[PDB]
Amino acid sequence: QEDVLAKELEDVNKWGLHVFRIAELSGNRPLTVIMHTIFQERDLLKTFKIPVDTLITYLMTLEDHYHADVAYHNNIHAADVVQSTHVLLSTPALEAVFTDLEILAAIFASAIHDVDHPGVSNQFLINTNSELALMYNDSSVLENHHLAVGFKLLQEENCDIFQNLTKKQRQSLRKMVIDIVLATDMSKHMNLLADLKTMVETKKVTSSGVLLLDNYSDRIQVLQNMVHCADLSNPTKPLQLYRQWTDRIMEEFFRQGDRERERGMEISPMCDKHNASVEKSQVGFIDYIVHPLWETWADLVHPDAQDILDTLEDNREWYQSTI
Amino acid sequence: QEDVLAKELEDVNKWGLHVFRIAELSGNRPLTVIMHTIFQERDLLKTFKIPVDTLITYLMTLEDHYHADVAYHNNIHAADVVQSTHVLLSTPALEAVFTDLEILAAIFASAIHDVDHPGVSNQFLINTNSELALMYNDSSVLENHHLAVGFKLLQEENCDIFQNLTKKQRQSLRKMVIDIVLATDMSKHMNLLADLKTMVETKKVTSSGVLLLDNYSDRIQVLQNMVHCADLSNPTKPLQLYRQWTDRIMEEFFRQGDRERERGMEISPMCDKHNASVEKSQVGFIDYIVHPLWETWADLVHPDAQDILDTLEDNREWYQSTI
Ligand SMILES: CCn1c(=O)c2c(c3ccc(C)nc31)O[C@@](C)(C/C=N/O)C[C@H]2C=C(C)C
Ligand SMILES: CCn1c(=O)c2c(c3ccc(C)nc31)O[C@@](C)(C/C=N/O)C[C@H]2C=C(C)C
Ligand SMILES: [Mg+2]
Ligand SMILES: [Mg+2]
Ligand SMILES: [Zn+2]
Ligand SMILES: [Zn+2]
Repeated sequence: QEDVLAKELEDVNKWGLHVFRIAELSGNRPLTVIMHTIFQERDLLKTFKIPVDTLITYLMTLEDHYHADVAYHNNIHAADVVQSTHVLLSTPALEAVFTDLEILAAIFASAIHDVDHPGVSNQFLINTNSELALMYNDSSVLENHHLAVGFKLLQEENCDIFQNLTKKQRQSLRKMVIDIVLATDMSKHMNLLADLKTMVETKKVTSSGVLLLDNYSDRIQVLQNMVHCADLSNPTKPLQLYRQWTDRIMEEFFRQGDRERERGMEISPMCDKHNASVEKSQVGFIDYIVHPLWETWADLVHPDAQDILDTLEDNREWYQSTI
Repeated sequence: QEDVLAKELEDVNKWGLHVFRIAELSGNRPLTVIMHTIFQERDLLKTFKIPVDTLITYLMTLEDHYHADVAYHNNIHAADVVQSTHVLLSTPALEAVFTDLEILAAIFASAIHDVDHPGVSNQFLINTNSELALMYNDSSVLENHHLAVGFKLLQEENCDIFQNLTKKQRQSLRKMVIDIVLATDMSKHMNLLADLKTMVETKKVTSSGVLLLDNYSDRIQVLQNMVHCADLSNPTKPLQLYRQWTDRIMEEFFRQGDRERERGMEISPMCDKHNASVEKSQVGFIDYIVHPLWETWADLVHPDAQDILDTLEDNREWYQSTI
């Protein structure tokens, strides 16, 4: 009866999980069911003494603060970034290299990293003197808000899934989550990438193949770029998944650019439904953002990202052929 | 008494203005009367078409949101930092350097830079899981809040003192104000001081002897350090002023320390009234913070600030002599 959903969830460790089906089958609860699954799969419930009712309560409360009428930045994208991060943590070239806490931080960060997203960009909120941009002084406006909401919901009744962490564990986790989610701001992508390249060229490895990071500065930079890769992972997924992500982001962009066209603002790139090319935008997005980032990641974890980089370059070739 | 206040306000261009008298003589409105005086002095009402009653209404509303029951971080501190910034802007070595808009930004930023300060530090708000730390993700918690409140109050009835700036002017002013107030976070002090050192070491000057500032980065960095110097200027003031500031910061610190000892927290440095040394903390404050900063600033504007640095060194010696 649920074995449909339970059998899809069987793919939780595979790139290209059937996240849109899992959303439909779970009762529009992909974030809740996928997080629940991923915690079991790595046994985080018993490693950190999380009451299961408390996990589900938090997850469902969290998922509820993702906007169902926002086409891209909703609970499905959160579920997909969670699950993506989860695979990238299990890559050979990085195994047993992060704590149970650093693992908990990256996955919790992925889950909350877009919560309460209103469907419009940081630049839109800035230009419209929004209450959000006023609160956060125009700097990483959305990303600060996702964090603040993600942490605030822990205080709702029976939602504190970190109640049995030590207090310095809670402090360490809190800081890592903030560093990670703030890194999802696209205005930080360029410097985040140069730092990733830097680490790649001066990289160090073991005999079995596993990577050598000695200080927090470098390890959080990897977890940052990791969740950042998961956030920009849509063009690396199988094409039938990627295409649905393209429909959704463009719906959201167009729904934004309409509001910029009433208000009389410059319509943002790719948001003018009357002049944009959906396909050319994907090729540029791949050429200039996704492929530079994922090529560098693939080096860092070489061999491990080749099947992912493979799919990305196929998907790029296909989108180009539609032009 | 209005006569007497008006006489005291003739000293607005002088270091060591008696701000505490002006607080009494103005009916606890030092920030309003000093800001009004300064705007008249620099002719800012005409330059930016600021209606006088709009200015007064904003200043009065902003002053209200400083806590009258907080011994140091109140409207008197705000007026002192405004006035200190006003004098520092008038230094010969900077004549004709900054536009009217940059002058406006620095004075406005000084005015709002501590608004709604609750009398406890950033670390205290972080460690006690405050609503403020939660909103701002433990990063420049107060300084972000001071900015949010200061800009927010412009939208109250008849409070938008910037209503006649161009759009470009408001956008540029807003960014500068944020850059300046975020620089008052003491966690930024070392890097800001290191930058000011470098600038002094590589300093360039026009044929006029005035400091040469090519680009936003150098311009905003000087304005950042200027307001930061004014923020840390109490030990450079005549001793009867300095000593009352010491009484006020130590009272405010001790009360935070009481809250800390109550909660079973470690007491912050200088906040333990059973074990604090008021005199040694002022010597350590000067030696490790205020003199390294003011010595570098004096070098930047040499010789303009020699008398101010002499005073700091005399006051340092005086506090030292009391040990
Ligand atoms: C249409 C192309 N495109 C994007 O332009 C962006 C995508 C994105 C995600 C998926 C797809 C299919 N397409 C995307 O994502 C960003 C908004 C980041 C998303 N965060 O949730 C980053 C954004 C990129 C910028 C503003 C340079
Ligand atoms: C007791 C010595 N002392 C300080 O320690 C500090 C003062 C300060 C201001 C005046 C006097 C007399 N004394 C001060 O100011 C800061 C809190 C900044 C003030 N912002 O309003 C910075 C703070 C310094 C830190 C946390 C290293
Ligand atoms: Mg985001
Ligand atoms: Mg301050
Ligand atoms: Zn995202
Ligand atoms: Zn201050």
